[PDB]
Amino acid sequence: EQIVPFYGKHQAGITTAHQTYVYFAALDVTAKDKSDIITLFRNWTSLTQMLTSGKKRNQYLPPQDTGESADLSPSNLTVTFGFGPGFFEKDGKDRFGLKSKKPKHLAALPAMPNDNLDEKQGGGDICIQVCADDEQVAFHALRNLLNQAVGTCEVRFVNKGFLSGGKNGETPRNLFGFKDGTGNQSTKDDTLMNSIVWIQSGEPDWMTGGTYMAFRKIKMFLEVWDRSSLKDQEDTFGRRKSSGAPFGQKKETDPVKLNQIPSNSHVSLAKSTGKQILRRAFSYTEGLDPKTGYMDAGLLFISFQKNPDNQFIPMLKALSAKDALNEYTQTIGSALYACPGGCKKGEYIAQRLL
Amino acid sequence: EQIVPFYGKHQAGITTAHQTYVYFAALDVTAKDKSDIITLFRNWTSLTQMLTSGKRNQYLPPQDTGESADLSPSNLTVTFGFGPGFFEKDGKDRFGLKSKKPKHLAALPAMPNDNLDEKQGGGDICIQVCADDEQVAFHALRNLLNQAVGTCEVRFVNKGFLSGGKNGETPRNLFGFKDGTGNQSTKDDTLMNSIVWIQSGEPDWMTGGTYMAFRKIKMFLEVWDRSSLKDQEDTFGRRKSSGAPFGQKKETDPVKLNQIPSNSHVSLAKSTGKQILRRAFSYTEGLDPKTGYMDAGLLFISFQKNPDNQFIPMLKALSAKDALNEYTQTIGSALYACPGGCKKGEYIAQRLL
Ligand code: HEM
Ligand code: HEM
Repeated sequence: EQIVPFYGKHQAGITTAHQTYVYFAALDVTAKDKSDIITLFRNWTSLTQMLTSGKKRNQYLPPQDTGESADLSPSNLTVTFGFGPGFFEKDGKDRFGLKSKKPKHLAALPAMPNDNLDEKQGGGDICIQVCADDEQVAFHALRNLLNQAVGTCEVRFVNKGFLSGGKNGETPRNLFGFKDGTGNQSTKDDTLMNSIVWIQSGEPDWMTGGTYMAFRKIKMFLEVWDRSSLKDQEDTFGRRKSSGAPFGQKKETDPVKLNQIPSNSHVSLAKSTGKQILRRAFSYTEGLDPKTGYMDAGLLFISFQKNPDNQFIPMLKALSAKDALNEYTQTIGSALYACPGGCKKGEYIAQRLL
Repeated sequence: EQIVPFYGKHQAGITTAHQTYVYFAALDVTAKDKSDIITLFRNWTSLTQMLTSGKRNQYLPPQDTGESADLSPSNLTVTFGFGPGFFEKDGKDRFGLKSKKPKHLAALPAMPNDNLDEKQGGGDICIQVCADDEQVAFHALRNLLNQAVGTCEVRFVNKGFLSGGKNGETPRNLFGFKDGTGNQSTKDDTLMNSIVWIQSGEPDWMTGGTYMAFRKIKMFLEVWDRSSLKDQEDTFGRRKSSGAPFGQKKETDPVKLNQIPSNSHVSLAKSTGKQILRRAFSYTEGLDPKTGYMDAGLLFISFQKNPDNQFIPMLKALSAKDALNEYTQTIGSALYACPGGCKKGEYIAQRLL
């Protein structure tokens, strides 16, 4: 029962229970003909469906499967696809006749204070989010999906993350030791998810049942953070580190009292925007940082909103300019993708290409 | 019941059951006084014992970074070793330990198909953090590395994974082959004492210890995935799906050497007549600049009581004629001497006194 359904009204991996491991990849389409892209997505639909279920010769041919996931369980594997702005208009030229179908809010995220964006660390035409409760299962799924795109796409970047939840179900803690996700509404609340995440109208029909996905690769200066006092740490966020409770409250789930937390507190500024998003982030570590000599670690920030201009960008502007966490963080990758709606069993992903 | 004992006759993490995740780090000692190193090892012993088992001033930084608070120890083990530079660095013996150097501790010989990065191998101290949860393991490494600031400088930090079968099958590496069939059973004390554990002939601090070989081997996943199934099985000498040697039925059947290729990986290794305890992990590190492909490979880690007799012969054989050379390139190399176990009232490598 470790299988997450692939076909559905929405794509899996958004309101799906947060897995432990993620591989996050972005592709740039190198094919000139649109029919190559339809071929891509057709084989991706077939492969993803095989990978997300338990579906398991000519010795002179390559094996159709790389093989490292053979004895493993699906471990709640989900794969989520999205389109960046470059898929519809690249350098002003709309190369596949899709400019008339561009999502209404799909564009590069605005530059923000404290940005240190690496251009090849964000963007892309296609993004693939592979989530699973086992890293080998997840890398295996991404590896075999990327192999299908050779000749059609060029891999732009590949990110890799983790986020462990509590043994008794406690909110998972990020690399600063604070629980991450209390502020999210319940993914089992259909009304709120339809109000925060899922699109019903106002978009091209392929976005119905879809959403927007924001990606920010945020470096976390662990060495500076670990020298900061516990009180300094609790004051940057506005919650007690151990319990995850707001200031002046008892438990994690008590409501936030804004007049009880600092003005430049992370939670204060975000909740003060009046907007909500669905945060589904993962932590990352990447060895040492050259010239820095410290652990290169941080957060792969991923959130889903039906209107990023109303829900995400106001929060980004607020946090970018005034935020105690900026003292310990620097965003180095940025991207916004449009996720199509779900895939019915007889169709292929994003079948608006026809 | 997810706890691996830290105190013992040997260090944990060598013959201990292979966990899923590893963080592998190497440090260079920047401290000039040997007593700063003794302090470091004491606090490392104290912290490690708290970390590997289950375990107040808001104005001070937290003594624990906290991200593992709600997690199980998940068989966390931490294993320590010393590189050659700890005993003699640039001709200088910096801590009066040259008279205590292990007999077989030295940099590994340069090999054909080597492409070594100097800062991807070597080091004076190595720390191996293994656990069945990556967050648990990184947390253990993070807080151990925090205690070394001002005493050591971190040389490199590697990060790996290796998942075993849902029903206990041998874990498969990123080439899809079962990896570990050839190791003796780590529950055979007689075999482990003959392959891994040191009994005599070494300084007393190595009694119950071993040597640890580290080879960071890049795996050209893109070349391998385009190769025929015949190329893949012929490079190893075992069937990919079953893990069986050629002309044999099951994975654990003995290898028939006259039925696998001469330059086969299993042929060359088995032909040395030597054995080691292989405890490796797979790694992935994003894309490779200039290559544009997945940067992945194997963190080769193995334990031998005599690297000059057991490991170096196998390296020479494989370096020259291994069919795996077509899909792999070693980019990091290191050999560490791991001290023996730690009794409850002592600290790691207490021979420093
Ligand atoms: C390294 C980067 C970040 C870290 C470590 C971090 C951590 C946290 C923590 C500990 C909380 C409080 C617990 C919770 O509500 O889950 C929180 C809340 C929140 N964060 Fe972040 N966060 C980061 C980046 C961001 C970014 C980039 C955004 C938006 C652009 C964002 C939006 C929010 C929101 C909306 C909340 C909930 C506010 C509420 O309670 O109503 N976070 N974050
Ligand atoms: C990317 C690098 C490597 C890969 C993918 C790899 C993989 C494998 C595989 C699939 C086997 C057969 C199953 C088994 O016996 O466990 C094997 C056997 C073995 N390999 Fe490796 N290996 C690599 C590097 C090395 C290195 C660097 C050494 C030694 C310097 C080594 C020594 C051995 C030994 C001793 C055996 C068992 C021989 C026997 O069957 O008696 N391997 N390896």
